[PDB]
Amino acid sequence: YLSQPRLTYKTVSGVNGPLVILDHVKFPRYAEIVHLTLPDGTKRSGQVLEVSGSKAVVQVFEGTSGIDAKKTSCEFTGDILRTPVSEDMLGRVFNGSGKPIDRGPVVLAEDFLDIMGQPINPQCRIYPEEMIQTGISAIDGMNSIARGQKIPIFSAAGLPHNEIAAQICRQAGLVKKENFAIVFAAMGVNMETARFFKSDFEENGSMDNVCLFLNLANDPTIERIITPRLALTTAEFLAYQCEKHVLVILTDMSSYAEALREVSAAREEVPGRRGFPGYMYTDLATIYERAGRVEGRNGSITQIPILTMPNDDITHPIPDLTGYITEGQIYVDRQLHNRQIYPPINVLPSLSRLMKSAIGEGMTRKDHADVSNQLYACYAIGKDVQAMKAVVGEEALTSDDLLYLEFLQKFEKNFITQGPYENRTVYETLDIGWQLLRIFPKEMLKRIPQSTLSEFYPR
Amino acid sequence: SAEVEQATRRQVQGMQSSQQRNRERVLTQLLGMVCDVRPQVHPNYRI
Amino acid sequence: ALVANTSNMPVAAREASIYTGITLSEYFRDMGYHVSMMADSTSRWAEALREISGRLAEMPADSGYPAYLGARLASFYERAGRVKCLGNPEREGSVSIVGAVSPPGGDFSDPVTSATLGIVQVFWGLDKKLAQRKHFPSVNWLISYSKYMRALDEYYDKHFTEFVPLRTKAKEILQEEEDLAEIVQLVGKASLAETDKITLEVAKLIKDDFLQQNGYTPYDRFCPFYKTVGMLSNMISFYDMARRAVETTAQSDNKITWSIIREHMGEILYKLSSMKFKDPVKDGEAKIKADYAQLLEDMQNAFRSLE
Amino acid sequence: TFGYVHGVSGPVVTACDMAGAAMYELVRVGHSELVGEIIRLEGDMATIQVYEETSGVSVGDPVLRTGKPLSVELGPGIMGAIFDGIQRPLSDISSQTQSIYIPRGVNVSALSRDIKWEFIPSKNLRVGSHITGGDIYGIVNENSLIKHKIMLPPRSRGSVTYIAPPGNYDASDVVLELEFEGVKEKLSMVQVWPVRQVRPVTEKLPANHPLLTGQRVLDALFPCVQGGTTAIPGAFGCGKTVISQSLSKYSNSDVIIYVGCGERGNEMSEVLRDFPELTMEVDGKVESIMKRTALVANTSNMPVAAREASIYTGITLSEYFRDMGYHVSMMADSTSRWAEALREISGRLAEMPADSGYPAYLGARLASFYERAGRVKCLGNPEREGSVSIVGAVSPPGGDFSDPVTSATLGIVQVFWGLDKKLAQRKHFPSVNWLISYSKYMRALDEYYDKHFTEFVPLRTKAKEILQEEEDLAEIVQLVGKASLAETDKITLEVAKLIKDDFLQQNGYTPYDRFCPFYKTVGMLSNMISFYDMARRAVETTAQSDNKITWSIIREHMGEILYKLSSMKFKDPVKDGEAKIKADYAQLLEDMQNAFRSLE
Amino acid sequence: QQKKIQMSNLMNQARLKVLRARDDLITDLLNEAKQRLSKVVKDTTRYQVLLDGLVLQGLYQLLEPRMIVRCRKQDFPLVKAAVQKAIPMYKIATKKDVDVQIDLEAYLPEDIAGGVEIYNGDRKIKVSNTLESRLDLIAQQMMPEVRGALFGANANRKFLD
Amino acid sequence: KDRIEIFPSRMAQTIMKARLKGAQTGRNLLKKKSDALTLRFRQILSFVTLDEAIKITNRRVNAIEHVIIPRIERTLAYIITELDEREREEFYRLKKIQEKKKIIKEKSE
Repeated sequence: YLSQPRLTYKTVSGVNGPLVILDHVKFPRYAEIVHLTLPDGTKRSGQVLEVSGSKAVVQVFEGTSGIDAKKTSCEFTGDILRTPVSEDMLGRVFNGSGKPIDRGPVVLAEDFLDIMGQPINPQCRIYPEEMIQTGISAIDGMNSIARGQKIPIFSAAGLPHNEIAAQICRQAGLVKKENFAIVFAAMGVNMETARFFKSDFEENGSMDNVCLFLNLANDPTIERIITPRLALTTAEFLAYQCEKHVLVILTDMSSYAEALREVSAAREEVPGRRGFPGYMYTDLATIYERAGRVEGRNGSITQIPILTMPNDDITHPIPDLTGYITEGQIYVDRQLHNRQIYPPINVLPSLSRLMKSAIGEGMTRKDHADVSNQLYACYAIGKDVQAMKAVVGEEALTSDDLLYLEFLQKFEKNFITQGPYENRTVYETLDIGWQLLRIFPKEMLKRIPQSTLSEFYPR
Repeated sequence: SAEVEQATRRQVQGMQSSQQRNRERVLTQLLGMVCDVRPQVHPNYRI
Repeated sequence: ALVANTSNMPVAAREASIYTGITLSEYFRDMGYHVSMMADSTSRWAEALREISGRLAEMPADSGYPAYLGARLASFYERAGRVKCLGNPEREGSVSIVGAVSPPGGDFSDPVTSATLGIVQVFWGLDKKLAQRKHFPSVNWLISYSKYMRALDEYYDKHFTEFVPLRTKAKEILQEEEDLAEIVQLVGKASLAETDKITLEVAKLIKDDFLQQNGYTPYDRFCPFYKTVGMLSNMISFYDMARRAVETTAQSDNKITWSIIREHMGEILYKLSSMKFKDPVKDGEAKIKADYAQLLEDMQNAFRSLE
Repeated sequence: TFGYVHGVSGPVVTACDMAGAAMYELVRVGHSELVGEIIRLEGDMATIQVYEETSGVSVGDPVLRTGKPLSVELGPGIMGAIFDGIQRPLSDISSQTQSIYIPRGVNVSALSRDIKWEFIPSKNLRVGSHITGGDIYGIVNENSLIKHKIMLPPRSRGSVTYIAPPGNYDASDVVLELEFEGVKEKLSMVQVWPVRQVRPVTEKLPANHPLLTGQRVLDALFPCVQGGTTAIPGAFGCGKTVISQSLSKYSNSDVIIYVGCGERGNEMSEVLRDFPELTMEVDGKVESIMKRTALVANTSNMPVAAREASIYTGITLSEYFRDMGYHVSMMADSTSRWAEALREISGRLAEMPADSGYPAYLGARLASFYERAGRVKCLGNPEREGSVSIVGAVSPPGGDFSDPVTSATLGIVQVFWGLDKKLAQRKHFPSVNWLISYSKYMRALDEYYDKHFTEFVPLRTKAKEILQEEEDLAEIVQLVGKASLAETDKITLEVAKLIKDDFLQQNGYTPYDRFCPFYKTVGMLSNMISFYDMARRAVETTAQSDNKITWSIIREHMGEILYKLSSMKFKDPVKDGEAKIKADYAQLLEDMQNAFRSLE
Repeated sequence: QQKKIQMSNLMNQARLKVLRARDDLITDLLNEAKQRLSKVVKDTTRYQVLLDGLVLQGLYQLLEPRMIVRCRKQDFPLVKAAVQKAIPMYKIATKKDVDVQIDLEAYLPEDIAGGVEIYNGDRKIKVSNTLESRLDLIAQQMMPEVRGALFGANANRKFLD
Repeated sequence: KDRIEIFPSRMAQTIMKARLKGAQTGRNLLKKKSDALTLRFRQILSFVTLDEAIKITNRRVNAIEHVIIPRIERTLAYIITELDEREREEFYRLKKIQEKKKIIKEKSE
C-alpha cells in the first residue's frame, strides 16, 4: 500500500490526438495510470507515456473529444497498471482493461501483479514433456502440442480460424491416461465474433475452466496492447502459483501488431520494416516467451497464438517474426476450406518441433510416433499419386497407386474432417489412424517397425 | 435445477458465517491503518 | 435519403461524410426499421485521412496512411447490427453496412483492403479476369467469404431445408473445377476420369447459367431466393444423377459416359440453361416452382431410361 | 557519483546533473537500479538507453554512475556458472531469491564473494621484484580439470610490494599489491575488462594444430584448426547437436564456452538440461563437462542489449582463458539471433538501415568479432601460448544464403560445415552435405600432417575425388542404370558408397564409435582408398582383350575383403589399443592386396 | 441436447450469484467502516490528531509556495490548530517557506465524514486528502488481505512469489 | 530477356509469386508426364512416336527450368530489392521530418 493522498491537476498544456499534455506535475512516473474527469462529468482512463520534467504526457484510452485545457482534471494514482488476480476470475469474462462484462462483480483480488512482469530465468526452465490433447485429430495425431511449447496457427483472412479457436477451448484438456484451465484473449475482435466466443463457451459448459478476455475492434487500441498482457499475467498466476496447467490462446495477433504500430506512431517513432516498429521482434518475444515449465513446480503454460497472414504471404513481418521465435506451426489452408472440409488444417506444411517429446509410452500410447510418421508419408504419396492421375489417367495406375488414392480420400473424410462438436481424444484419433493404415498391406508401411505392426496392425 | 440453487444458498451461508468470525478484527485493523497518517516527503525531494 | 459528396469537396467533409451517413442510419435504426447503408468508397475516406494526417504533420504509417486507419474503419464498421432499441416499445431494428474498397490491385496488402478484411464479416471480392471477360456480376468466388453461415443455417433449415446441402455441393464443384482447370490447361483433357469430365461440364453450366446474370434484363433484375434455390437444386440434382450413372455402370459392359448422357438427354441441358429466363413477377411463383419440378421429373425419367 | 532522472520517453531515460560521464558508460537508473548505458551526451545531460522495462521510473529518481563501461567480471568461480549476456549469474539469481523470474533491476555480483578459494602464489615472485601485465602470480585450485591462473590485469605494471601467503582467500580480499611511479594498486583475484575491447597479446600466430573433434566427417575431409573460425547452419532437422556434443565432449581443447544469443525458451532449456549431464573420461575418471565449461544463456525475450552483448561477453570470457595458455572453443548457438538483436537496437536508435534492413556496420561487426579468434603468444613472462576457436552457427530466416548475416559470415569464416536435412531424414548422421562444405585450412595443416602422419594428405585428396565423381556420375547412372557404364566407374560408385556408409557416417550412440581417434580415421580411409586403387588397377591392367577383370568378378571373388573394410569402424579404441587396431588394419591391407593378386 | 444448455446457464448464473453475494459482504463491511469513522470524527482529541497528520501529509505532497486548506466549517477550529502546528514542522522538513491559508469562504459539504482538501495558490492542483478518500484508497490496496481474513486462504495457492 | 520488366510493386510481388508457383507446378506435372512416357517407352523397347513425345516434353520441361523460372526469380529478386530501396528513401524523409519538428520545438522553448 502507499497511503499517500492523490494529486489531481487541472493544468493542461495542450491536447494532440490521443495525447493530453499536462504541466506542473510533481515527480510523475512513466507508465503511471491516471484518470480524467471531463467538464461533462465523463470519466476516462489513460497512461503516462512520456515524462519530460514537469510536462507529463498521457495517452487517453478512450477518445479525447470533449477534453479542454481549462477545466478537465487529471487524477494521478501514483502507481502503474497492476492487475488484480485470483483463482476466482476463472469462469469470468473481461474486457481489454480487465473490467468484467459478464454482469458479475469486480474481481476480489488475491494479489496485484505488474502486467509487464519479468522474463522467466532460463536456468529454471524445464524442457516440455507430456501432451495436452486438443480434441482435433488433425493436430493430435499429426502435430501434437507438447505441455510447454508455443505453436501458432497461421490462417488467411476469411478462414475459420476463430471457429477452430473456439473448438479448442471447448474440447482441449489433459490426456487422462480438475487441474487444467484455458485463458483466451481475442484482440481486435468484431462484435459478431465476440458474441460467438462468449455464447459458445457459456452454452457448452466449458466456461468453468475458461478465463475470457475480449478486446473488440471498436475498443481503445491501447487496451488491445495490455489485453494479452492481462491474459498472460493471469496465466502466470494460475499456472505457477496455483500448480495447474494453463493453455493460453492469443487470437488475431495480427490485430495486436496493428495496435502496436499505432502506439509507435503516438510516440512519434520512425516506422521500421513495412511500417512496423523496429522493436516488434522483442515485443512479440516478450509476450510469447512468458510460457513453458519451471523447475520445482507442477504448473505449465502453453500458447497457441493465432495469426492472419496479410495477402496470405508467410513472408509478411507478422507471421515471419512470430515463426522465427515459435516452435513449428499448425497452418490453416484455403483449398481445404473451399472444399468444405472442417477443420481445413493442411498437415503437409505444418510442423510441431516438440512432438518427439509430447508423445510416446507413458504420455499417450506406444504407437503414437509410428502412426504419425506413416500417415504423413501416405498422405504425401496420395497427393503425389493424385497429381499423377490427373496426367496419366485411371487406367495407367497400378494397384499400389489405387490404394494410396483410397487412403487419400478416406484420410480427409475420416481423419481430417471432424465437425465442431465431435471431441476426438488421442486414443480414438490413433485408432482412426490404424483404420486408415490397414488399407495397405503390412509390407507397404515402411516407416512402422515390425514390432509395432504385429501388436497394433491386426484386428 | 433445485440442486444448483440449494448449493448456491449453502455457499452464501458459509461466506456469511465465515466473514462474521473476525468481522470486527478486520474492521479494527482497517480503521487503524487509515487513522495512522504517517506523513512523508516524496523520496526524490532534494533540498 | 442519400448523402452527396464529390472528390472536389473539402477533405474534412470527405472525412465527415461517412460519419454523417452512419449517424442518420443509427437514427432510423432506433425506430425499429431495418436500415441498409451503402458506401460508394471507403478508400476515398482513407485518402482523406492520409491527406489530413499529412497536413497535421503527424507521424504516418504504411504507404502514408495514419497508423490509426484501422481504428477509424473499425469505428465505422462496428456501428451496425441487429439491436434491441432503447425506449418503452421494445422495438428491434438493424443497420447493415456495405463498404466499398476501390482496388489499386488484387494484392490485399493494400492498407485499406487489409484493415477492412480484418473487420467485415462478408467480403464479395471482384475478380479482374472475370471483369475482362465480361462475366457479370464479376465475383472471384474462391477468395470471397461470408462469416454468417452458422447464423443463417437456422433460417435456411427452418424455411427451405434444401439450401444448406446444395450450397455445400455447389462450393465443392467450383473448387474441384479450378483444380481440374489447372491440369486441363496443361494436358488438354488427354486423360480425365469420367466423373472429372462431368464436374468440368456441370461447373461450366453453373458458371454460365447460374452465377452469371444480366441485371438490366426483366428476367434477372432481381432473382427471388426461392428461385435461386430452385435453379441450384436442379443443376446439382443433374450432377448427382450424372455422376451416379457413370460410376454405377463403370467397369461393366454398358459403360455410360458423358458423351452418351449429352447425346441421350441433350434437351435436359438446354432446359437447365434456360431456367434463368422464367422471368419472375411477370410470371407467377406457383408456375416457376411447377416448371422447375417438371425439369426434375424429366431428368429423373431421362436417366432412368438411360440406365 | 549520482545524477537525477530528467525524463523518460520509453526505454530511453534522460538524466540531468550528469556532467562527469563518458559515452557507453554504465548507469543504474532509479530505485530499482535498472541497467543501462549512456549514448548521446549534451551539456550536463545524458541520454540513457535502459535495458529493462522503465515502468515506474519517476522524474527526480537517482541515477548511479558506474565508471566502468560494459565489462565482464573475470576471476575464480567463472567455471561451471551460467551467465546472462551482460554477465549476471542465472544460477545464483534463481537460487538466492527462490523465484522463477529474473528480478527487475536484479543486482547479483558476477562472482560470489562468499567462496574461500584455495590460492597458491607462484613462489617465484618476491617483494621488490618487477611484474608486468599478463604475468601469473598465483593459481587458484577450482577443480580437478582446469587450474585458474591469476594474471596481472592488462595495462598494469610495477614493483610488487605485497604478496599474499598461500591460504584461503575470497574474491574481495587483496592478493597482490604493486607500485608504479609511487602509485599503489591493490589487486584481488578478480579483474574487469571492457567487453568491446580486445585483450592484447604479444603476437598473433598462424594456426597449425588441428582441432581434433571426434567425427570422421568434419575432420578427414573438412579440417578445422585450433584458433580457426567456422560456420554451422542451424536448422531444426540438421542435427547440430552432434557437433555441439562431439566438440564439447571429446575435443582436444581445454575450455568450452557455449554462447546463446537469443533462442527459443525451450531450446535454451534443452541446452541447459543437456550440458550438465555430459561427461568425459579424463584420467580414467568420469568427470562432469561443467567443470571445464562456461555457458552464457540468452532467450529471445531477454533485454536486447544482453542478446547483442552476449556474443562479445562470450568471446571476452574466451580470451580471458586464452591468456592463461588454454585452448578455448566457443560456440555461438545462433549468430542470426545476435544480428537480429543488433538490427533491433539500430532500429530503436533510428539509425539509417542498409542491406535487407540490417545496420550499415553489420559486416564490420562480424569481421571484428571473428578477427578476435586465433592462436596467439600470450602476454606475461611465462611465455605461454593458447588459442580461441569459433564454431558459430547461422540460421537465417527461410534457410537462404542471401541474408546479409549468413553471406557476410561465409565470407569471413575459413571453414563451412554445411549441414543438411535430407541426410537426417535418411537417418544419415552426422548430416554433412559434403558438396557445399569446405575448409580453407588444408594448407595450414600440411606441415602437421606431413610431420605426424605423412600419407593423410594424398588420401583425403583421393577421397574427395571419389566422392565428387560419384556425384558427377549421377546423371549417367540415372539415364543408364549402370548398364552402359565403365567397370572403373562401377568401382567408383560402389566404393564411394562404402565411404558414405562405413566412413563418413558415424553412430554416436554406440560405445565403440563415440570418438574416432585420428589414427583410426586415416587407418580406415587408407585401406578403403588402397582397395580402390587396387580395384582400378585390377580392371585397367586387364581390360585390353580376351580375359579381363570386372567389378562383378572382384566383388564376388573377394566379398570377405569388402566386408572386412566395412567392419573396420567396429574397432573400439577403448578395448583395442593403438598397436592392435593398426596391426589389424595392416593385416587387412595384406589380405586385400593378396586377394587382388590372385586375379592377375 | 437443450437440457445441457439449460444446465450450463443454471451453473453459470449460480456461480455469479454467489460471487455477487460475496461482493455485497465486502461492500457492507466497507460501509460499516465508514460509519465507524464517523464515530471517530465525532471525537475531539483523536480527530484533531488525525487532522494534524492529514494537514502535514497534504503540505508535503503538494510542495508549492502557497497553499489553501479547505475543510468542513464545523472543523475549522481543529484545522486552524493543525495548520499552525503543521507549518513550522513543514519548514524544518522541506526548508521552503510556504504561506498556508485556510479557505474561510468555501467549505466542504457537511455530509463528508471528515478530512481536508489542499489547493495550491491558483486552485489548479488539489490534494484529495479527505477522510473518505483515504479510506477507499487503503481499503482497496489492502483488499487481498481482507479477502483472506474473511473467507479463507486459497487452498490451491502454493507459491506466493 | 533477363527480367519480365514489371515495375516494382507489392502487386508485382503477388503476381510474380503466383506466376512462379504456376511455373513450378507445370514443371512438376510435365516431369511426371515425361517419366510416364519414359517408362512406357522402355517397356515397349507406335515406338518412334513416343521418342518424339518425350523429346518435346523434356525440351519444354528444360525451358521452364533453365529459362522461364530463372527469369521469374530474377524478376522477383529485383522487385524485392527495389521495394526495400523505396522503403529506405521514405525512412530518410520521415527521419528528417521528425528532426525538423524537434528543431521547431526547441526554438519554441
